[PDB]
Amino acid sequence: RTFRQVQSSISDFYD
Amino acid sequence: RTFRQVQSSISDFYD
Amino acid sequence: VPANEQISQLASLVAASKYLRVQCERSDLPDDGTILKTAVNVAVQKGWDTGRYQSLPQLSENLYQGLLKDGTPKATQCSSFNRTMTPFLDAMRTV
Amino acid sequence: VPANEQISQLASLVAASKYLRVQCERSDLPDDGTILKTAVNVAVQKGWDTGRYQSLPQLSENLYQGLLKDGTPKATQCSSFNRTMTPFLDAMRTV
Repeated sequence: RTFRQVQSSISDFYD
Repeated sequence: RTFRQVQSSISDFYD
Repeated sequence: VPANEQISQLASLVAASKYLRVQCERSDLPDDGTILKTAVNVAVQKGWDTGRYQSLPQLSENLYQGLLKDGTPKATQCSSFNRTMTPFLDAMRTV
Repeated sequence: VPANEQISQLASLVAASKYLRVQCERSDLPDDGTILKTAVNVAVQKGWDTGRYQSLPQLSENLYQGLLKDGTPKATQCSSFNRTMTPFLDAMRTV
């Protein structure tokens, strides 16, 4: 699950 | 050829 | 810049933007009405008579369906539109 | 916001932008170096120490290859990234 990892990380960033 | 028609028209527009 | 070509052109921009939204998954692009609004705003920026744009919505939707059965692959249509559509899509950002 | 997570996050933005460029045919997006520049600019906007970003380029490229063999379809990854990436891609516009 690279995508889930990556989409999660992007989410983190945009807080 | 809708695409060619459409890409052409877009080209026209942006002059 | 004759009215009927004004309409072909604008409808092409509308149809390609919908193509982007749906075929290329440009989930950042808005609904068909905002897309039509932009095109109209854009013709006004050019001082064009938008009172003649009766057929525009329908031609747009007709060009969109033409694109879906055009047989040029989607990867290709998307590379093309993603690049040429940028000023229009910037326009959409303020509506 | 610890350095290693700063790197995961930025590399995720870099990898997703490359994914956009190539898998989603975002032909409007620039080269990998400008993409890296943006991420670095973005960490600076946050007052982050970019002197610790040695691994960033490689992790980015490693996350990109992970995405290509991730098995989530492309239609899905593209809908997701096209929507979440918008502020980053706006950032790229000035570099």
